[PDB]
Amino acid sequence: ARGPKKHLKRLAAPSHWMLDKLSGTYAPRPSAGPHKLRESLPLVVFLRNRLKYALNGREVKAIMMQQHVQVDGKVRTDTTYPAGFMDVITLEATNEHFRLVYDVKGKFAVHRISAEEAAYKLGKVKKVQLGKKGVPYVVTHDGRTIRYPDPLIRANDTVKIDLATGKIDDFIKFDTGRLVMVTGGRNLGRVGVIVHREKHEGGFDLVHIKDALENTFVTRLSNVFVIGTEAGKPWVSLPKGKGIKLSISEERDRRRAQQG
Amino acid sequence: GKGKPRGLNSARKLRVHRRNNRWADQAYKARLLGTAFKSSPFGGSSHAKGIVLEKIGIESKQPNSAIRKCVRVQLIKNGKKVTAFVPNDGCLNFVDENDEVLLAGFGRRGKAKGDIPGVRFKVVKVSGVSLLALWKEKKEKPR
Amino acid sequence: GSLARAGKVKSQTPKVEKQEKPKKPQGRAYMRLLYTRRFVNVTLTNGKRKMNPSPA
Amino acid sequence: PRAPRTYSKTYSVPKRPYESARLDAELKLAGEYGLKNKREIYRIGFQLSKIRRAARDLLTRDEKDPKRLFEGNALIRRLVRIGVLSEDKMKLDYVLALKPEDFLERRLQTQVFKLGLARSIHHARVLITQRHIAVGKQIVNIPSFTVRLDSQKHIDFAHNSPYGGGRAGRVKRKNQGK
Amino acid sequence: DAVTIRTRKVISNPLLARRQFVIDVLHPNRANVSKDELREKLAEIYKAEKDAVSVFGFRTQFGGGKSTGFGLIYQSVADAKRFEPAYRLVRYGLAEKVEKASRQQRKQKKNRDKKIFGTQRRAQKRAARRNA
RNA sequence: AGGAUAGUGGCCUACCAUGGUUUCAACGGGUAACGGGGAAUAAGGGUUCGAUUCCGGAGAGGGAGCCUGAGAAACGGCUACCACAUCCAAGGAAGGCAGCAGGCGCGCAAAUUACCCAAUCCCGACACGGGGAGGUAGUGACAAUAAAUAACGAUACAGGUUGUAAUUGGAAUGAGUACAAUGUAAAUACCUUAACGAGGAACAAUUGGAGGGCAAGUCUGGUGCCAGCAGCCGCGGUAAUUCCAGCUCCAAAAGCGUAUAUUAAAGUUGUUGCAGUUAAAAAGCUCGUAGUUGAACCUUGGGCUUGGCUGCAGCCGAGCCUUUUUUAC
RNA sequence: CCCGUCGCUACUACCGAUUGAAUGGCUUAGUGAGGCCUCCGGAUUGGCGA
Ligand SMILES: [Mg+2]
Ligand SMILES: [Mg+2]
Ligand SMILES: [Mg+2]
Ligand SMILES: [Mg+2]
Ligand SMILES: [Mg+2]
Ligand SMILES: [Mg+2]
Ligand SMILES: [Mg+2]
Ligand SMILES: [Mg+2]
Ligand SMILES: [Mg+2]
Ligand SMILES: [Mg+2]
Ligand SMILES: [Mg+2]
Ligand SMILES: [Mg+2]
Ligand SMILES: [Mg+2]
Ligand SMILES: [Mg+2]
Ligand SMILES: [Mg+2]
Ligand SMILES: [Mg+2]
Ligand SMILES: [Mg+2]
Ligand SMILES: [Mg+2]
Ligand SMILES: [Mg+2]
Ligand SMILES: [Mg+2]
Ligand SMILES: [Mg+2]
Ligand SMILES: [Mg+2]
Ligand SMILES: [Mg+2]
Ligand SMILES: [Mg+2]
Ligand SMILES: [Mg+2]
Ligand SMILES: [Mg+2]
Ligand SMILES: [Mg+2]
Ligand SMILES: [Mg+2]
Ligand SMILES: [Mg+2]
Ligand SMILES: [Mg+2]
Ligand SMILES: [Mg+2]
Ligand SMILES: [Mg+2]
Ligand SMILES: [Mg+2]
Ligand SMILES: [Mg+2]
Ligand SMILES: [Mg+2]
Ligand SMILES: [Mg+2]
Repeated sequence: ARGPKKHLKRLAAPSHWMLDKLSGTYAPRPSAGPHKLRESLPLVVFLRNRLKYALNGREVKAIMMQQHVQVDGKVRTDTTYPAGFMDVITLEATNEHFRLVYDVKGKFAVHRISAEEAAYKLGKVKKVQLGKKGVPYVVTHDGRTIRYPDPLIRANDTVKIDLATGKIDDFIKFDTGRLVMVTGGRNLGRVGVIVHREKHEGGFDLVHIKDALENTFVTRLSNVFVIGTEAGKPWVSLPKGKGIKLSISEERDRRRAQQG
Repeated sequence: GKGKPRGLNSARKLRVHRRNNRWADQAYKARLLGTAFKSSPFGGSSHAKGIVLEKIGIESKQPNSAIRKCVRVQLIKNGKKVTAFVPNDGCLNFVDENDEVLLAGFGRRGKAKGDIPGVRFKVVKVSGVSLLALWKEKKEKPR
Repeated sequence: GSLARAGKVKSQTPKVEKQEKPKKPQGRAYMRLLYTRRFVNVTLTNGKRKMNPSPA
Repeated sequence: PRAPRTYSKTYSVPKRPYESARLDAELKLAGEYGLKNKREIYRIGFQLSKIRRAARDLLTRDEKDPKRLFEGNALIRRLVRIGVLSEDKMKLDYVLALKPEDFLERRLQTQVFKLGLARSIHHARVLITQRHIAVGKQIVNIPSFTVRLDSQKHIDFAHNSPYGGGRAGRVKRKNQGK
Repeated sequence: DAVTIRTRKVISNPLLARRQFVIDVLHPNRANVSKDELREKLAEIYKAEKDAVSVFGFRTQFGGGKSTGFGLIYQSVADAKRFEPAYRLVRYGLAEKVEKASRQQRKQKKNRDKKIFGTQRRAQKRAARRNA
């Protein structure tokens, strides 16, 4: 109606932000950016609701206006900047590096990483095509455009971005046996290897994935993210739980043993 | 075979037959025809205010013998004239000509109650004061 | 019908004041009072139990 | 506006208002437990009716059903934890056999009277309401507080109460100070 | 009477140049402990300047004898004055309550000023010329 | 085929064909109709509701046309007409609360012309400004939660070692009031807490009833087919268990009653699941299109090996050997 | 026990001359504001243009 919306009602916010109902009428509307609104995590949510460094939105803005927060090695001062999957957030004042990777419960884990691993990131190739003057380029899942990619790189592949020069270190071809994290649907956050890709021309290709505990699930290729060349060899540190889904009874047993 | 279709593909016939036959149910018919909206003196409301035109005594029906003391009230919302019973011993003395009275039904939902013939409403308040409060001398009529 | 007799009986009923009596207990105390009065000191007349025996 | 806040009723009235058998059973049960009104009995019947409904729903499922095992064990565990269900009756078939007196046994008022801290159940209620009784190191003045098994041994007079080592109350201080 | 202060969920936050924590106060035989006295006690306990200590959001448990709130300790008074809310600095005496007209008056003045194009001096000089 | 549009398209134009929908309900009419997530009631199946905290749509008195702009056919933008309506020195000029508060009117029916950007978020050139968005308090028995109005002894009696009925005590407490601290942007309230604060503890619980349905009087006075009660059946004509009252009792209780709608009860709408000889209801009788519905029949048995799960059996899965087109579900 | 004219009282709906009356939507025809596009025009205003 006459133009873009600028507000986000609290109840209409993505559920994986884990916002409380009664704290207010509105929720942080993520800005336009590398990641989609529904699949992002604004820095205000990360710094106040997750890390609890800031006590309120005034404080998260005070933190970010002092140039502390970096996303993918670049300073961001937008409190609603849409950080997303595989993004690296650096707070060198506290000497902390985080990567936004889904945990098996469907949420963005607070996943601390070493400084050496915080120097790169992975990106799922969305499309490969030719730019002006016949220069090929790759579009990753976070909207990055890398020119002159390896001519072997195709869609659904994973590239390793140097994240300081923006170049491609090396890549992983999408194929059977590759380590995968699921980035959408009800299997979001699970980690396994590709068992069989079932093609459907004009429809949605389906990928069969086997967990490390030999559990098999099916998910859309659009929800499939290659993160490693084989089982047990991920190119990034996995969050606690290793993307292994436990039943609610198993979780209850594990909590009973963990707590006594 | 019980006189109704049983085939797996006869849902249209069953639905239409039920739809035709619910019109024989007066509650459904009155709800969809909107008779309260069109015909009811209150227009579907629970209560209605009006002005007292005259105080009238109505002879009760047999085998009872008494004078039920009612009033003729002209409703403000639509100008219709109705007869409203004034409950309790001596509350007619609380009702004067050209008073504003709030009316309500007898609880029989449009029918006359008891031996009172042709009367379907009762006085709840007069001059903005509850008739029960006036009867029990809890409050006084503003005059 | 004639309206002259409205309020006849109530008007001519001889006024009697309510006798002043101690307040009855409220709430849990009242539930306790009924409980004892009906299940502790039972006053049944050999199977004839009446809540409000008129004086006779 | 802000999201709505949930609320719900905690009781349900009988369908037939006047029934001597139910009225007598209710009055006997209220007299036994020093209850204020019939609504405190309706509340127990309501929550037992929905405990039974949940157990019945799980009991229609096959044994070894993941949902029956998970929610049945949780419901049994909760009832054993609050002492309503005995430790040797953890079968989800004895849950259906539970009765409102099992729940009224576990009220704070009943436990206060049964621990000897009060002369009668009605003394128990006024002791609780008058902030004399503490569970653990926390004062509880709600008579319907359902006492847990781990809380059973920690019911005692408040440390700052006249009956539990505190100073003398208003009346005594006014009497001995004159 | 033997006020005991416990701090839990302590987080060092150099982003806002402060340490932040939840405060548990055990105050038997005491209604509660005032914020000024808690700030003094916290200053003694952690050897920080009193003006760098901020406490707020206290509530007494049911039955008394204990209160819980939140506390901040800054590395310096300048940092506290830089990151603290104005109303808290006014609470602690580190700032003066700003004096402004009521919200109705400020809005009414804004709408009156919306009717003048150019300087007020020009507008009133022209109005004076018109009325003289 | 073109024009126009950001672009497809009878969207529009020219020419040419005569097509397109419909008893499987088109078209028209009604809606006291914005749709959905949902709500009420609910053995199951259902019936009823959804203006209204979220999502989509639409509108800004009724129409219509535009400017600017990425974005509007915008109305706290403009232009014109219609209807209302304001100031005027009579020449002219300015309007749009279905934003917040407030008023009138309408009615059975609904609150303050309060405080603030402290929180939630949004906007801007922006760490700083603004936001009746939003938050806070006020009114508020819409609904919902918890929960006081008393507790315990001794005498005296009655009573079968203890349940009370009375006149005698000393304890306990919050309703309320208040230093103070907390709360808060500042307050209010809550939570804590000095001092005060209970015998008729007047710090006094109400709303409906006592013929049946339906729990609780055949007590006393009044009236006398009157007055009145009574959802229904009925009560009242001189000992009224029913009216008006006193006493007593009953039910729910900080709530209780009344009116209206709706749901269950209703197997009195029946698919589950009604009835049709006589209670309402088999067309006077045949034909007949749509609809509904339609006999049986096409790889069965046998053999071997093996995996899993329940306590030798049983239950599922397999794999070989035996001649080995469209749907619906 | 009971039916129907007829008579009294009250209420509800119906027909009915009055080419009855009032209110709202849609529409033929006629008249037609205003914007937009287009066509010339060319107050004045820069060096042919606006
Ligand atoms: Mg809008
Ligand atoms: Mg495609
Ligand atoms: Mg069939
Ligand atoms: Mg075309
Ligand atoms: Mg064409
Ligand atoms: Mg139709
Ligand atoms: Mg409508
Ligand atoms: Mg509803
Ligand atoms: Mg709706
Ligand atoms: Mg609706
Ligand atoms: Mg709606
Ligand atoms: Mg809603
Ligand atoms: Mg909306
Ligand atoms: Mg609009
Ligand atoms: Mg408006
Ligand atoms: Mg208009
Ligand atoms: Mg607007
Ligand atoms: Mg407009
Ligand atoms: Mg407006
Ligand atoms: Mg308004
Ligand atoms: Mg309105
Ligand atoms: Mg009182
Ligand atoms: Mg009565
Ligand atoms: Mg009875
Ligand atoms: Mg008598
Ligand atoms: Mg008599
Ligand atoms: Mg009586
Ligand atoms: Mg009534
Ligand atoms: Mg029904
Ligand atoms: Mg029948
Ligand atoms: Mg017959
Ligand atoms: Mg017949
Ligand atoms: Mg026949
Ligand atoms: Mg035939
Ligand atoms: Mg067939
Ligand atoms: Mg067949």
